[PDB]
Amino acid sequence: MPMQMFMQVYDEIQMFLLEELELKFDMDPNRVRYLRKMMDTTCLGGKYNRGLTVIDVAESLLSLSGARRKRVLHDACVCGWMIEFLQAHYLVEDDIMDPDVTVQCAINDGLLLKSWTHMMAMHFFADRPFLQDLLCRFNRVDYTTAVGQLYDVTSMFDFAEFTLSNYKRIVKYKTAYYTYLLPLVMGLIVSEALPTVDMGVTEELAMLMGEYFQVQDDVMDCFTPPERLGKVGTDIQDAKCSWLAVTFLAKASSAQVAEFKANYGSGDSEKVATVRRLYEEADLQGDYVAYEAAVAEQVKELIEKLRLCSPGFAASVETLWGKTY
Amino acid sequence: MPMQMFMQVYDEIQMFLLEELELKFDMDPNRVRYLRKMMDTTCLGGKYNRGLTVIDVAESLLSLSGARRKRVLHDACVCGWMIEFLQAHYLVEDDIMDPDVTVQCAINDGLLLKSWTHMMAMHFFADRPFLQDLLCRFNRVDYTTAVGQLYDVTSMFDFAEFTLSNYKRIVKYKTAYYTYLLPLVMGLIVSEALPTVDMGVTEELAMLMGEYFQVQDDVMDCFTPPERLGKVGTDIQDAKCSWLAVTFLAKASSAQVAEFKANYGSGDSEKVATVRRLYEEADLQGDYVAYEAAVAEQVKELIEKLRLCSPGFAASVETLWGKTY
Ligand SMILES: Nc1cc(Nc2cccc(Cl)c2)ncn1
Ligand SMILES: Nc1cc(Nc2cccc(Cl)c2)ncn1
Repeated sequence: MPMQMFMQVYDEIQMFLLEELELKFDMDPNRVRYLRKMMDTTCLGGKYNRGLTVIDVAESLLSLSGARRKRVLHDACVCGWMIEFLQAHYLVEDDIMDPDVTVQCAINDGLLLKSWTHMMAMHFFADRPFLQDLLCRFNRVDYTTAVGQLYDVTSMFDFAEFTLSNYKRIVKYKTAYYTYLLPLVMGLIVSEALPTVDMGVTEELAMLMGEYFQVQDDVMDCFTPPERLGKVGTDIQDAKCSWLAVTFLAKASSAQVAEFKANYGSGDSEKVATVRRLYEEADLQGDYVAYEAAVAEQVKELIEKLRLCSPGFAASVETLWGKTY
Repeated sequence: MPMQMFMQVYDEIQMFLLEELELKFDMDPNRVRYLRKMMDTTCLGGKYNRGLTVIDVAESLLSLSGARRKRVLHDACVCGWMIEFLQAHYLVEDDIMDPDVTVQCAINDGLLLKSWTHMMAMHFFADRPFLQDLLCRFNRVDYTTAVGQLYDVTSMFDFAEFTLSNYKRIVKYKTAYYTYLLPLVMGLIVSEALPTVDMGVTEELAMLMGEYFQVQDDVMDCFTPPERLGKVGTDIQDAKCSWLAVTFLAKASSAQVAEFKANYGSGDSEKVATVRRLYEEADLQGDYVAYEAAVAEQVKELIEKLRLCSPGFAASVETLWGKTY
């Protein structure tokens, strides 16, 4: 039922976008079908984690507060596809980083996906009192993610910024705002229960869960084999400010830091294996267990503070926290 | 006075954006000063044609309709920098088309410039009744420009689309909406005289002036020498659907079209000179004079229809039409 409606609203959104291009933007069928295929390729196929969270939050707030039900659930599905389209926009921008027409189309497709989030919001929410507030928080978080990518890209240029606090700054703006806080807030807005929740506890929860997932994501990028990860680990070669790097630099000797700096950020197969050897020989994945258990304990506590004033909202956050844990 | 205030509001806008990053987004001084230099490099230096049009329209409507004056003129300057920032966003996206960090920063800088148009609008216009309508028309035109770039990039893939009507479709969405119609509309919105103008005549004027400038721009891209153009002409090598190409294909023989198709879209110095030879030997720049005179006559007529209901607005359009003519 949740996924079956989420895909049904996708058909309704796509039909509006493509018909608007044909009827209002004077687009020929060849380019309409091309944009249909590009939309299905970049937006469909994933796990829809962010989009389904919006639907999960809106369900808990209408059942725990009738034509109002159909309106809120449909609005949540549109907001869910706004984030899914925004993630597709981010994925296209990543493909560009790594008279050529296929690059011109990739750049143009990234801008179209970003614009489609505005068009589907201006259309389905034209008669909603929260349209202006929804677009403001949406674009502010998109601005936050771009600022977060600047911290992540320039984390090794200006090892001075390889600290745990700066790691939290990167995860906060690069991941935590649009992956965890944005879907929760969009669920509160379509349910019109935005002023009925403690946003401080909610924001603090999103940062903790965002940081928890990133530490697990950094370890998998290093030790999980390529076939079991769905990609090829590249944080070592890219000299990324990962949780493993900042935790190593804090508990290593001068030679181990010297050997780390002489091997980190290189593409040689044996210099990367030397980095992994330094990670293994420091019992870092022992610190990984305790660090994650400490964060998970902080997640359980903040959910209870949020339930005293918003019970049904915390139930949907326990579901979101389960999909990460 | 017009430029002196336009640059003064730039300082006010930049100070808000950079302080917000320092105070709210936890940005260090090194990256704040970096974004200051990137902002000044991509946004300043140009002619500010689009931005100054917003100020030109707002002046004519308040004088021809007092703390209301300072509010409208300041709002027009902010809207002017919204388009100037949007143009800087488009210019950065063009540089990308033609672990490398300088490409990561370019892509990120393009997204930041686009987001800064939203942030400066959400801040200075937070208490304005037109904020939601301003953002909607702004993003819809940005979506229009991206659709226009798809028509221009794919104009030679699917010479079937090398027609005069399709040329008008490209110029309409790629150039005419955000270069001529957008600054005029933003001047009407900050002056709150949006429902007091014939938008059909206004839209038709922007398309005619946008198409007029593009034909002149296409000829200069071909015949104006590189030092007198500010760039290097590349429409022939890129196989662009220029006004010269579509006008040539309509009045050429079978061999001349065959020789055109065998030389167009190539980078050879002599194949491009063969294309220019075919353009010269067809008296195309004779058709250029008559075509531009016909468009200019249509511009003079539509201005008079618009003055019968909006006199002061037409005076600012005669000034904008003078900067193209
Ligand atoms: N001078 C320019 C540049 C430009 N760039 C642009 C705009 C929207 C989307 C994409 Cl992919 C590129 N569009 C029109 N005129
Ligand atoms: N998986 C991703 C991708 C991603 N891309 C992105 C977002 C904003 C700006 C820029 Cl330049 C790139 N950001 C976070 N997570």
